[PDB]
Parts: sequence; structure tokens; C-alpha cells
Amino acid sequence: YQPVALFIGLRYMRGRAADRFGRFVSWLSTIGITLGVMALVTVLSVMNGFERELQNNILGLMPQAILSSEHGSLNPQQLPETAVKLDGVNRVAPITTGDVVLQSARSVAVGVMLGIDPAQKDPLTPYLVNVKQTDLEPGKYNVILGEQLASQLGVNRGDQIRVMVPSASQFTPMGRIPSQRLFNVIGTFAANSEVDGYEMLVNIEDASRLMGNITGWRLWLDEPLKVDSLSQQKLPEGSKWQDWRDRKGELFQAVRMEKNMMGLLLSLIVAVAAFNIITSLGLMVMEKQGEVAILQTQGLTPRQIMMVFMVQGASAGIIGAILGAALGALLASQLNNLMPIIGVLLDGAALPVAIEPLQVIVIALVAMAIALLSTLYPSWRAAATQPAEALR
Amino acid sequence: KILLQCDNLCKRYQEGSVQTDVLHNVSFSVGEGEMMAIVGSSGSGKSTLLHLLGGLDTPTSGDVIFNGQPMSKLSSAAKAELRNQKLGFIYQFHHLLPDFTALENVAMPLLIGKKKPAEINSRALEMLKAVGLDHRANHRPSELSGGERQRVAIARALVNNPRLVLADEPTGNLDARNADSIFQLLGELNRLQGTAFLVVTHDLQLAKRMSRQLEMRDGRLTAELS
Amino acid sequence: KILLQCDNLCKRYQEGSVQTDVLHNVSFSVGEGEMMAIVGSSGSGKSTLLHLLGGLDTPTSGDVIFNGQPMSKLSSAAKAELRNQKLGFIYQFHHLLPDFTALENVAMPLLIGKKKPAEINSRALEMLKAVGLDHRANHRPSELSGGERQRVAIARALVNNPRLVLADEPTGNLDARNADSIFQLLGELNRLQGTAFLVVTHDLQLAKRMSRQLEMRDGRLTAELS
Amino acid sequence: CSSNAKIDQL
Amino acid sequence: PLSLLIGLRFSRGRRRGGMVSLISVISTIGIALGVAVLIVGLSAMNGFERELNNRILAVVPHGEIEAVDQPWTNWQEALDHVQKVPGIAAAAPYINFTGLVESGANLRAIQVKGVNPQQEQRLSALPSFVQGDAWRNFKAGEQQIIIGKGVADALKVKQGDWVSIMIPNSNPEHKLMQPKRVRLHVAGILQLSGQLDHSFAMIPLADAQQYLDMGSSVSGIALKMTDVFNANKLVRDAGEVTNSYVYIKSWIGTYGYMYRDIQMIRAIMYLAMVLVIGVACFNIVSTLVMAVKDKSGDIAVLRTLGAKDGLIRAIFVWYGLLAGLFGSLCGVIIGVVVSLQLTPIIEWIEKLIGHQFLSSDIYFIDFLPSELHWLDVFYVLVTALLLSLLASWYPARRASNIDPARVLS
Ligand SMILES: *C[C@@H](COC(=O)CCCCCCCCCCCCCCC)OC(=O)CCCCCCCCCCCCCCC
Ligand SMILES: *C(=O)CCCCCCCCCCCCCCC
Repeated sequence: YQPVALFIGLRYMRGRAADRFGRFVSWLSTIGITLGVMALVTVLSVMNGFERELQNNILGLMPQAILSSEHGSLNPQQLPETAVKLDGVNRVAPITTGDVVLQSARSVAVGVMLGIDPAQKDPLTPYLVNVKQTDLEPGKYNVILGEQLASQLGVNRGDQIRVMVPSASQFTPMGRIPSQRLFNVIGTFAANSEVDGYEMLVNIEDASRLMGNITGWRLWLDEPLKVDSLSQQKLPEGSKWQDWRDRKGELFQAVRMEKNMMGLLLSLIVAVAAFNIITSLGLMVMEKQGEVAILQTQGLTPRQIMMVFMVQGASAGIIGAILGAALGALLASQLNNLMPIIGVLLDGAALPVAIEPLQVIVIALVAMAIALLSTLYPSWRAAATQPAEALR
Repeated sequence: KILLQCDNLCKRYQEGSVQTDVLHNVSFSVGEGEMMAIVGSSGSGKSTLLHLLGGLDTPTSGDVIFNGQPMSKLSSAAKAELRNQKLGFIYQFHHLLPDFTALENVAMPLLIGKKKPAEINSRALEMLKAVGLDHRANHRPSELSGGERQRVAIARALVNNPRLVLADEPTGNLDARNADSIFQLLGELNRLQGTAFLVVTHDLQLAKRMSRQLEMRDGRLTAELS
Repeated sequence: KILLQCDNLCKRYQEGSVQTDVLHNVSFSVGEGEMMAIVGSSGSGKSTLLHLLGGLDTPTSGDVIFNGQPMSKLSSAAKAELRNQKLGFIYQFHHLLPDFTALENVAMPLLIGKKKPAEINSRALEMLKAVGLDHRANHRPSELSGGERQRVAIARALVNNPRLVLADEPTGNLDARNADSIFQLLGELNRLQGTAFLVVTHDLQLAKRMSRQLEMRDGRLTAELS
Repeated sequence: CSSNAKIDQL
Repeated sequence: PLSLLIGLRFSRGRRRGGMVSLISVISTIGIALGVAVLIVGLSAMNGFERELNNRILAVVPHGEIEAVDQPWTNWQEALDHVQKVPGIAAAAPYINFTGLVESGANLRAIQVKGVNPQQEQRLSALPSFVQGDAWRNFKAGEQQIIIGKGVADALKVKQGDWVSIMIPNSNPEHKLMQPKRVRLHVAGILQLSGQLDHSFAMIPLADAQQYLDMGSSVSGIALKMTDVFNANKLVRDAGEVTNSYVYIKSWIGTYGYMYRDIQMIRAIMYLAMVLVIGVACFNIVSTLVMAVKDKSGDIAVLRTLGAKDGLIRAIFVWYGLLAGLFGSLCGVIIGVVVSLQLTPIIEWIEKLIGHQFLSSDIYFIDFLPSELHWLDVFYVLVTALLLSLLASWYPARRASNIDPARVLS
């Protein structure tokens, strides 16, 4: 007894043979959708956990985005810190960058240079080994090499190098003489990442590249994985936008493609569960033809008997997707909380997880949408046929 | 005036990739309150005739006018609403829903009409006690015997004041002990509110209590030939 | 001695959440070769009595002993083996499988018994030609007429030397032209190998050829009252 | 792929 | 000689109704989809493993031995000692350079090495990956250099082009005297799988000897073994016939992660597709329950003719196993057809998308391989058949519980 005559005519049809096995068959589609969603959520959460660690060890230790000038360097007077109010930015600091080439007494190497102000903080500050950040003073030409960069260069504290800038070489008319200086190291920094082989920190004031201006402003990002969306906003005039998609442009594009491939592979469970609903409803339509005819005779329009079977699939899909999302948000969190009940892998790395609230909702909504879409044909076939001319 | 008017009903059917003529020139008229009966063989097209009068099919060669309105210029929603308001169906296959209780099964026509919520708790069991089955209102068709739940199906159609009631072998499974018991109240409904009902069977022994005899052979009902 | 012995057979049935008494004090005995007939109304429990003798139910208030062995201390496999070995069933609903041919439909009792592979190709068509239907052995029940495939169902039970043959309206669909044709060989089987068969109908006109009359009314078969 | 351990052997 | 348990229950699958043909199509498509993708995934993983041994394992030294900050003086004696090791197939001397390329207003991080051309073809397959007609022109004192495809693409240079590269000044006194540049003409280029192309270059050993102003001295010994998976141990005892200690290094620490990321993908895909097939098995459960409650009259007929409980219990098992087997075979055919033509299918898809995945910048290769093995197809067919049998078991047991007398027999 419900005000909506459509729902009361189907609620009693969701389980009529009370038995230890008969009731189980009616919940097969819900179980399948729940499994497909709980498997789609956990694996993609684990991939998001890998992606977060990769971003926090590469993008979080390198300049995510820089605002420069199209005519080479950018004068801070013409564009101070007050003139930058771009969206998604939480910190702006002057910096100079360049792909410089090393020159030691034993070998040579390459690497990007980060000329920063010693007064301000840097993301690489905590990963310093017996080095004071204030030692980077202008004129002294001090430099801090990477842990994996100095190890292969055979350079310890108190040595000298001949850092050269080929990109910003002073193209004199008498051929080509590259700009170079003599930097003295003061120690190494160990960040336990991949940036310890091509990154070195120097003072912001350096004429080794060009000109007392800077190349640009390094700006931080709260979500550095959506630069392609922030790269089209209204920038200040006479300025250019650069990001990490020039150096790490294929590594993080690989992770998104791998996540899309894994999600497409795992979506086959939901796709098959959708076919299970089609089968379970086509079986119910052909078995309840007399009931459909009697409802049609009693005054139920075909558009109502269509929704009678539409809800039979919609309610199963919704209750499967919600349960699958709830179980996937719990299995990933408790993957190794009490015990590593995974069939413990031979990695010993404390497998990370990262549950994205928006992704879980998107997955649960796509599951409901496909469950509702798969119901159209079985519901339409239950109303397209003649009510009385077919059976009675 | 008259309540129903069907004339020149040439209903065809698909038998062998050709539209075989199963009904032709059906010109029977139905009055208000007066009871008629149609007798025919199981296969002469008598069962298919009832479906056309209820607006469940299309004769594609004729027209049926109910209460001064034909079924041609109406949609599906209008036909279903007319069926729920001024119609009623009784079948011989024991057409009930084996999911609902006896009380809920007969309240479905009232539920579709969206009546008062307490009205279905006052009129349904009234019909059940009129037929004498209110004691088993909270039961299941899988529990009732063959001849027990048939009266529930008989009383299901007689809830929302049916002006015209179609019947197709109402006494097909239940014995003759209650055959008169299910007919006395049906006859009393004619003198109580003035309702009309027609019954289609194949036997002439139970047609004695009817006020008319319009037996049909192959879509033709003319005289008392047998 | 005797072949079958059932006494104090009180069979109940579920009608209205209570075990209604549908059979009580059934003390009929069946001999070897002698032919009997049970006549009763369609609804008095005569059709349900047939399943109890075949071990398909449980009377829960009595015992039936067949060939000196009751069915109480037997499992389902033993009862199925007894049904396939010393029993035989004939119904009126024309219970056949519409997937097999006429030749393979009657070989099912021999196929379950795991006889010789060439034995089912020598005894089945022998029965078909005894009844006179071997020309339509390689056919389908969907093609044969209503009265044609009925004899196939009659001969299906008479393959594995049935000692006792149950029947339930063998002549229900076919006309009287073949009614004597299907009875002459059944009577001859009593003289060829000495088999016994009981038939349950509702008419006394076809019981003339039977050697006994044990008509029953509401589980009681005492005298010739009618 | 996107699974890096960075374990070196001396 | 068909058994009665299966009998002609295939003919029992020839039923008629309303929209039942579409139900059968969905049933044979949903369980075939989870097999045709698993087969091609396992074939693609087998192709990846096959290409790993032909494009990475055959061009990378399995072990390398080098002492601590000391030019070798007894390197020949060490080579003689390491030549006779139970598990080492071949060994060859080499020098590690770290000089850089600066020509054409661009910078490249390259690792130059010096190997003997007469000995470089006895422990690696790098000679077989040279894009030129031949590398036999490698001699001492002719200023010959060969670089990978990535460096050549970055410099836009061809064969015979003269390039000046940076060379460290090996001064016995640790100072910063001058940068050194030596002009060398390209004697050809080589294209690898697509990862080491832009980070590999090699020169003749004798030329590198003259570039370092060094006599009969080399810095490292590279070794090729037979069993590649024991490289973490075969280099431990190989470095024992040396001084107190030199170094130990193998390919496991730098290329062993690729193998761990191949079995992991296989295990993930197998577990993700067992779920697909099992969910597709519910499609068999529903359509077999419907057949059980639609063929209830025939069950009672068989029980009246004397069929035992086991026969009725096993009829529907083979009834469901046939619907499962047809879908499995249809999936196997599709998975074999797609797997045998995977490389053109991926190439045609990438030309439709415009941008191509599996890039040759950071990955292992630039294409999608596919090697079909006739043992994973059997393993997935058996899994599908077992899941179908498990699905069509409980409904079969329920079918044997039908009372033959409750329904009018
Ligand atoms: C380098 C790898 C990384 O892949 C990963 O994402 C690593 C994932 C590790 C996950 C550990 C999860 C532990 C918890 C599991 C819980 C399971 C619960 C199950 C329910 C109880 O790269 C890859 O793996 C890439 C792999 C690509 C594999 C193949 C994808 C094929 C897609 C085919 C789509 C065909 C579409 C055809 C349409 C017609
Ligand atoms: C990770 O550290 C390196 C992984 C290198 C191989 C990456 C392969 C990505 C694509 C895998 C596709 C598998 C299915 C192929 C058939 C669809």
C-alpha cells in the first residue's frame, strides 16, 4: 500500500519465493555490480596512491610552474609579487633556471639549475646534509650539488666546478664562446628521489646566463596535476607560462594512460553485470506475461508497466553501486591496517592508498547509469506487445 | 439510450502469413443492466471477441462505441483510464498475482485510480465479505485451494463500480456447489446499482439464469440454431 | 500370493493451512494378472491416489507393500529403481518430451536401465509395430496429431516388462475408433506374459471389458453403490 | 610503469 | 556413444518462447567477452616477456666488475681468472666514459663506452641492432664513433657527420685546467627497443685508451652468463678472484623491476577476469533456473518413468555446461583471432586516435607485442568451464528437489 501505484506493483516482485537459495538468485545482479564496483574502486585507489607518491617525490621537489617573459628574462620591477594573483597558486617566489653542463676534475655531467633566494624557504631545504641554506651568497658562487650528482662526479665539499650554460651562451661575433664560471661546492643534498642527479641549488643573483633581473617567478600549485586546465587563464600581459610538462611531460602522462587502461579493464565486470540485469529482466518479462496483461486490463498504462520493470533494474543497480563503493572505500583503507590480508606481496614497501572522493562518486554514478541503460529493452518489450492478443 | 454499439466487426488474425478472417459482421448491442450470454466452441473466436470490446486490440475493419464514444480517437492512457473506470474483466485461467495478499490483489484497481488511502481499507474487505472470503484476506494465493481464490478474482473486478463486466467461463474450475453462490450476488448487483455483465461460455446448462441467448458460430450471432 | 497390499491408507492434503483428510481407510488389494477399474468423480481424490501407489508421495499415516516389500525402508534411488523395473505409468495429459523422436521417447525406460545398446533398437520399434506406429518412429510430437501420439505414450510404459501398470483415463483425447484398438493388445498382454494393470476413469461405459469394478467415493470403495 | 622502488645494489 | 546423463539434453536447449534468442545471445556474449580479452592480455604479456629477452637482456651486460678509484695494472690476470667460472659464458674489458655532446646548440647526456670490436659480438646483441650496412669498419686510430638513435635524432646528424663532444681531462693532479674536445665522425647509428637509444654510445677500446692518455689499463669488465636470473650471485663469486674488494653490480638492480611488473600485470589481469567470468556465470544461473522451473513437467515425467535423483541432478549440469561451453569457445576464437593480429590492430587504432600510446621515450618498447602460447588458452578455457560448472550446480540440485506429484504428472 503506497501512494505510487507503480512502485507497489514491483516491490513485492523483488523476492517472492522465500528460500535459502531462491532468494539468492534475485540478488545475483546486485552482487555482481557490488563486486565490479569494489574491484574498480580499490585498484584505482591504489594507482592514485602510487601517483600521489610519484608527484610528491618529483613534482613536489621541482618547479611545477613558472611565469616568465617572452623576451627572455623578466624584470621584477615590471611584474612584482603583488601583480601575480593566478588561480590555483598558493606561493610565488623568484627563481632562475637553465639546463647547465657540469665540469669536474674527473668527469662532466648535465643538470637543471635552481637559482633561489637563500632567505626564503625551498622544498629541498629539509633534505640538506651539513649545509646551511644561508651560505648561498652572491659573489661567492657557492653551489649545492645533488647526492647522486656529486657521487658520479667524484666531488666532495671544498672542490671546484666549471658549470657552463650552452643554452644562454653569449653569442659573440667572433664565433661562439660559451658562458662559464668557477663554482665552489659547499656540500650535497640527499632528497631520496630522482631529482638528486640533475638538480643543483645556487644563488638567485647570477650573470652566468644573461644580464640584475630574473628569468621568472616559480609558482606553487595546490593540485599540480591539472596544469593543462590552468594554462589558459588570463595571465598578465607580456608574460609566458611554462610548466613541468616539458621535462616530465611523458612520465605523468603515462600514469594517467595506465589508470585509464586499468579502469577500462576493470569496467568489464560492470559491463557483464549490466548484461546480467538484461537477462534477469528478460526472464521476468516472459514469465510474468499474464501479470502484465492483467495490469493492463485493470487500467495500468504501458508507460507504467515499463517503469514497473525499470525500477526492478534501477534499484538493484543503485544498491549494488552504493555497496560496492562503500566496500571499496573500506578494503583499500584496511588493506594492510590490521594484517596484510592480500596474499602478502614480495615487496615490503607498505603499499600506499589514496581514496579520491570524486572518483568513487563518478564510478558509482557510471555504474548506476549503465544499469539503468541496460534495462531499456527488457522494459520496452514488456509493453510493446499486445496485452490481451498475446496471452489472454 | 444504448450503452454499447459494435457493428461490422471484421477482425482478422495472422494464420499462415495471411490475415485469416476470424470475425466478420458482428452487430451485437449491449444494453444497460440487462444480462446476455454468448455461447460458442473453444476455437470459433469467442474468446478473442472479448478482447476487442475492452479496447485491448484493434479490429482494423470496424469500430466499437462505448457510452457514445468510439475507441479510435483515444490514446493508450485514455483507454486504460476508461478500462479502470467503466469496465471489468473476469477470466477462466485464474489470473491473479501470486505476490500480493488477497486484500491487496482486489485493491489494485483502486490503487491505480488514486483514491482515498482509507477507502481501499473499507471497500475491498466489504467485497470480500460480500463474497464471503474476508477471513482469508491476509493470505497468499499459493495457500488457497483452486476453488477458493477464484472468487477473489471474481470480486477483484467488482470494486470500482463497474458499469459493464466481461466474463469468460467464470465457472471453469470451481464446482457447482458454489456456482449458484457466485451467481446470486452477481444477480443482486443488477437490482442494487444497475450494472450490466456479459458471460461467454460453451455450455447451455448454466445459461438458464441469463436473460438473453446470443450464441455465436464463427463470428455470426443471428438466431437460436444449434 | 498377492502382489500389492494397501490398507488403512489415510492420505491428507494441505487445504486452508490444515491437513484435510482426502483419503481414509483405503484397503484395496491388487492381484497378479487380474484386471480392475476404479471409477470416481474428478475431485474426489482418485487422481491423487494413483501417485501414492507409485511411491511418488508419503501417506504419513499408512503403508503400501508391493511384492512383499513396503516403500518405507527404501531410499529415493530404490524407489526409482522399483518404478523403472516393476511399474508403469499412463496419464491423460499426454505427458511426452517434445525434444525426442517417437523412437527415443519409448526407449527412455530402457535407457535408464542401461540395457544393451542394440536391445533398444530391437524392442522399441517392436512395441511401435505392435501398436502400429513404427512408420512414424522418426518424427516429432509437434507434427503428430492429438490422437496419434497418445498411443506412443501408451506404449512407452509397456517396454521393460511391466508387472503392474497404472492408468489414468487412457482414452481421454482419442476417439472410440482406436479405443478398442488400444485395448485389444492390452488385454492380450494379460495372456501373453501375465501382466496386471489398473485403470482409473469416471465413466462406467468403458468398464464393461474390465473383469472387476471397485469404484470409489471419497476414499471409500466398499460396494456397487452409485 | 608507475611503480618505482629505486633499490640499488652495491 | 553419448551417455544418458547428457543424452539429448542438447535438444532440450532447443526451446521456443518470446524474446529468448536475445537472452541466449547476451548469455553467449557476456561470458565470451571475459575470455577473448584475457587470452589477448596473456598473449600480450608473453610478447612483452619475449621482447624483453631480445631487446633488453641481449644488449645489456648481466654483470660488471670494477675496482675502487684505481687504474688496473693486473687486468689481464683478473680476466684470465674470471674467464674460468662455473656459470660465466664470456667476459670483455670496457671503459666507462661520462663525456657529453655539445654540437648544434643542444645538450645531451650520453654515456660513452670503449669496447673491443672483435670481442663486442661475443657477449651482447648490440652489433645486430646497427642501422648501418655493417660495423666492420671499427678500427683503432680512425676517429670512429657510433651513437644511438635518440642522440642522432636530437642532433639531426647522419652517418659520416663530424661532431665535437666533451671529454673529461684525466689529469693526475686534481685541477680544472681546460675542457677537452675531440672531433669524431659518425660511423653509423643503432636503434634499440626505445629506452637506451638516447643514453648509449660506444667507441673502440684503443681510441678510448689514447683519449685518457692511459697505457695497458681498463676500468671495467663486463660479463655475459648463461642463467640470467642468478646474476645477483654469479657476480659475487666472480669478484672473489681479485684483490680484497673491487665492486659488485648486476642487471637485477637496474632492470629486474621490469620482470616484477610483468608477472604482477598477469596476476592482476587473471584475478580481474576470473571475476568477469564468474559474474557472467550468474547469467547462466538465472537462465538455468528459468529452464528448471519451465521444464518441471518433463522432470516429473522422468521421475515417473523411473529416473533416479542423480540423472535429474546431472541433466541440468550438462545443460548449463553447454551454454557455458559455447560462449567459452566463441570467446576463445575471438581471443585467438585478435591476438594473432594484435600488432596491426593497435597500429590501426593509434592512427585513428591520432596520438599513439606506448611511447618510445620512457617505456620499454614503442609497440604492443603479442606472442600466443597454446597453454594459457587451455588454462583459461578450463577456468571458464569450472566456473560454469560451479554456477550450474546449485540450481541443478534444486531441480532434483521438485516433487513429481505436487505438479500434475
Ligand atoms: C606498471 C603497471 C601498474 O599497474 C597497476 O596499477 C599496479 C596495480 C597494483 C594493484 C594492487 C591491488 C591490491 C588490492 C587488490 C584488491 C582486489 C579486490 C577484488 C575484489 C575483491 O602497469 C599496469 O598494470 C598496466 C596494466 C594494463 C593491463 C591490461 C589492461 C587491458 C585493458 C583492455 C581493455 C579492452 C577493451 C576492449 C573493448 C572492446
Ligand atoms: C613499468 O615500470 C614499465 C612498464 C612497461 C610496459 C608497459 C605496457 C603498458 C601497456 C600494457 C598493455 C597490456 C594489454 C595489452 C593488450 C591490450
